[PDB]
Amino acid sequence: AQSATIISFPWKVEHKFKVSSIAWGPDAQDVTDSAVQTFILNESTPLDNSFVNETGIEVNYAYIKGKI
Amino acid sequence: TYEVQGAFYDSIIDSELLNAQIGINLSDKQTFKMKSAPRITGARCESEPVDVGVGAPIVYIDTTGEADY
Repeated sequence: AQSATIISFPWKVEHKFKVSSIAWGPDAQDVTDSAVQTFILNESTPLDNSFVNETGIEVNYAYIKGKI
Repeated sequence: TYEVQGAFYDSIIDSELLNAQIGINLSDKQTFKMKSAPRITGARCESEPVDVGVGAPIVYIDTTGEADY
């Protein structure tokens, strides 16, 4: 599908991302990689964010709290 | 390998003298070879070590005779 996901990404710590196009030949293979592209998630431009389900103990990177 | 002898004969010389082969002219000596029958010497299947997918398996059959069809 040309798209894979990391389900629990570290917060505020940047990362260098590379995607490899591994080929396959009859005897062996060979890989051509894309250029490095680093990115970090912050408070800017998330999407598909509808997982805010209150549970009474809301642990967050910005606060840990308990509410009724 | 056979040696063949050619000859002609007339009524002058009978079957008897033909058996004796005297007075009847004869050919020089020529020997001819019989081509051997088609002989198989090796049969074997082989291809490259298949990595993935469908690959052609070849058949190696070896013959050592002589013919034209």
